Amino acid sequence: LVHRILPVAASYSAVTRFIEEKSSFEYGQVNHALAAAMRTLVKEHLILVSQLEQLHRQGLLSLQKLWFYIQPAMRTMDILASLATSVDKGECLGGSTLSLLHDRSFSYTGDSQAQELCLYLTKAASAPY
Amino acid sequence: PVLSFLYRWIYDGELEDTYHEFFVASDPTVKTDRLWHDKYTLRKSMIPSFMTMDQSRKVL
Repeated sequence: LVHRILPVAASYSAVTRFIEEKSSFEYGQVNHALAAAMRTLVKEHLILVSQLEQLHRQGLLSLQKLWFYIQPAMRTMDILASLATSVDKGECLGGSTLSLLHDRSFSYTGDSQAQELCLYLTKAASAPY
Repeated sequence: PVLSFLYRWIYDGELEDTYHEFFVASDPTVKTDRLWHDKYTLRKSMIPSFMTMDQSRKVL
């Protein structure tokens, strides 16, 4: 069961590294605002651990309940891991990093949860350009 | 998603399907005067069964 929950942890260790590294000045000006708006969604992820933590004090938390509680974060944090690895895999800086995002914004058109996230990252990233 | 593609090629639009899905499967290679005659096969295999053949042949 713990292995089943570990991917969100693996999909977290690999976003925060992206937000710091691609926050250097060298990476254009759209690669900047991409990481900086991927910061509103690490706020969400920390607070859910915190409020869940205050629930565990009263002994009213179970491993099964946790596994059920963290489903949404298994997904939002995971979409941010593909976007990060794909910007890294093919060096993307400038107009290329504003195309890869317009590609994912179609790779989802029916989820209506994992689009609003991609479609916010795109409207945010394309204000400098 | 099926009815997503069918709200632009039914009003103003183009067939975007990286992987073939929407029934209209247009032919590239020909931008000449031969399209109101020959550029748009109705791929019969991807007409969803909730659409009769007679409805699927007005969208195209």
